[PDB]
Amino acid sequence: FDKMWTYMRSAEPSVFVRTTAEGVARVRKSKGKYAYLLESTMNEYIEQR
Amino acid sequence: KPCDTMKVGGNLDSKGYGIATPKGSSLRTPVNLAVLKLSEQGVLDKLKN
Repeated sequence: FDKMWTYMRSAEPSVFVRTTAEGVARVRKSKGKYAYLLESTMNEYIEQR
Repeated sequence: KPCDTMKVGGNLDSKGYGIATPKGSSLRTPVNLAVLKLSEQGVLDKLKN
């Protein structure tokens, strides 16, 4: 996780998103070149949408 | 130009550039305060841009 943080905090463009919906859309539009770390609850909900 | 180089990956560390004076210099306090004033008034961002 420290290795992942080292990468995420310095990644350009920013890998951080303002809202959950923004992260979900970035995953959906990035053709698998963007993975999103989020709480299992939101993940499970979006998986059924 | 010739635009043939590229920055790849994130930064390996995080640090800063500072205005330096001889140890114990009379200018140390005014120059430290001026850098903070130039920071707070947005001068440093304008000059980098």
